[PDB]
Amino acid sequence: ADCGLRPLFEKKSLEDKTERELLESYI
Amino acid sequence: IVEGSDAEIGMSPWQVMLFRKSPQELLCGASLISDRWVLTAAHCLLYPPWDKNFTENDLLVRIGKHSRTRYERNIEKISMLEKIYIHPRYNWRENLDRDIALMKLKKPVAFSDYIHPVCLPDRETAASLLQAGYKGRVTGWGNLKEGQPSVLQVVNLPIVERPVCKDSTRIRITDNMFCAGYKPDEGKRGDACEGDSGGPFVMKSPFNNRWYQMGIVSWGEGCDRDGKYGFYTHVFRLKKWIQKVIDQF
DNA sequence: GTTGGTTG
DNA sequence: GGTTGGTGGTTGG
Ligand SMILES: *[PH](O)(O)OCCCOc1cccc2c(OCCCOP(=O)(O)OCCCOc3cccc4c(O)cccc34)cccc12
Ligand SMILES: *C[C@@](*)(O)[C@H](CCCNC(N)=[NH2+])NC(=O)[C@@H]1CCCN1C(=O)[C@H](N)Cc1ccccc1
Ligand SMILES: [K+]
Ligand code: NA
Repeated sequence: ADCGLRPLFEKKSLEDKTERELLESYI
Repeated sequence: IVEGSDAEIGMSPWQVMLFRKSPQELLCGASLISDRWVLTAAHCLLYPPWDKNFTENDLLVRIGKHSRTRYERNIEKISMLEKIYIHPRYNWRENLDRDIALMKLKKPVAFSDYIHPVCLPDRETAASLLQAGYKGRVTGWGNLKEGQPSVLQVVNLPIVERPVCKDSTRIRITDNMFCAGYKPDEGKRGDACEGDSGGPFVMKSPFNNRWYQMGIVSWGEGCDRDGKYGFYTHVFRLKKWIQKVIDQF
């Protein structure tokens, strides 16, 4: 139930350089 | 990966590398789904047409890696397979249908900054996110051209509608497979290649900010060719088999 | 059915 | 140092 949250990313409120491309595609 | 870029540290902490023992060689990508279970493409382990048969003894699973070649001290963990589980209806003869396999590890892994499980989709997660035009993310250590990168590569590609998939190849498509990649007139490109098989095609849920594995790198014709699109095992369509096998063993 | 010949 | 301790190593520079 901890799956899919990255310790160095989501778990720390930081974003990787490209994940914005993914979310943006959903428009 | 073709036309991708270096993964940042811990950007894909479920990424797994399938390592042949003798000779020491990188075979394939895989992915971590629990502390005990790893997911990969069937063809990685079994492909008679190229004389490919690997079982438990032949293989190592390396987890938490970033550097392709170098051992990573106190970052990467190494497990041995207790039991492989190819999907019974895996069609190595014609079209790599149900190109999927599970592997239970002998010792469960400790999670860390670099090793962390991905989520597998449910009905609606699949339904909403798996759609023509939505981009996903492919990672792996495979070939940079129709290769040998030093560090885990990454690329994001748009899911493509069936008609375009089917009309791109004379190989018979099924609904256990989807295709992804930029069309010829889109200026952006990129693809998985030979070596990336078993690696996940992941999507971030805008609903709960979680990563779901929608796909497994399966096949394609060359790499990064205008008019051609890489193909991925449809992970959800095979979700029941996955749960089935986990429950039992 | 770990399952709708490529396999026993 | 590093994604990690103390001349390579389960390993490059
Ligand atoms: P690629 O193309 O970068 O090739 C590698 C070349 C760089 O080599 C090294 C860079 C950094 C560190 C080391 C190294 O470190 C282990 C010991 C840590 O330091 P120390 O306290 O043991 O060293 C004492 C001081 C020695 O410093 C130098 C010695 C010789 C030359 C130079 C120099 O030109 C600039 C600065 C310092 C020194 C071990 C081996 C290689 C490298
Ligand atoms: C095993 C994996 O490393 C690799 C991934 C290829 C990714 N392709 C692209 N460009 N998206 N898969 C393969 O090499 C597969 C397994 C066997 C051969 N193969 C192919 O992709 C063939 N080129 C095409 C093919 C042959 C037989 C049946 C279906 C497809
Ligand atoms: K070192
Ligand atoms: Na293409």
